Amino acid sequence: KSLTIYAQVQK
Amino acid sequence: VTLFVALYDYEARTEDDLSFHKGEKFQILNSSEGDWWEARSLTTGETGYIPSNYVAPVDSI
Amino acid sequence: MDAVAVYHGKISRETGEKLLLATGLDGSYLLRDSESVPGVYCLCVLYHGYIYTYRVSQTETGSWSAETAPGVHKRYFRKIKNLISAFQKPDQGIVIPLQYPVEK
Repeated sequence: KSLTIYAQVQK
Repeated sequence: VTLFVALYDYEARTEDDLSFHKGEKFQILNSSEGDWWEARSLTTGETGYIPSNYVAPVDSI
Repeated sequence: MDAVAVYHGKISRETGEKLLLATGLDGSYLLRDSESVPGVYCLCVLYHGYIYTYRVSQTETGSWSAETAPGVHKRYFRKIKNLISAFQKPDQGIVIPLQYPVEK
């Protein structure tokens, strides 16, 4: 239903 | 006005800030912003933002 | 501060997904407002069919920063335009480098 994924910076 | 000199030392707070020591001379690249100017160090050649009030025209009393 | 070309303002989450999916290119990106938190922004990047959203916000001193994973050192930027440049480079911690700016 939603293509949005909440991400965070890894480096 | 062309050249400015740093009055006090300064540690960069952000990644796009410059770190300079007292006496270091600069060339202002962007004096448009309010308290933060883009500039190039004439000691390192590096470019970055600096505190407006930490510098004064080289021809300063 | 926030007068960049990829800033779309108050557009919906679904509208942002559409604009990015249209390019059909991984690495296409845009910046919009959070749909419910004032002063918080969303950097959106398309990667393999999904829109990766990173939350961006200011501190008291007016420095910008992207949400970082626990244990990782945060990085600050005076101008949001320098935060974007920093992420156009490879291996900077995001799914794929910002490559195709979807301007407003």
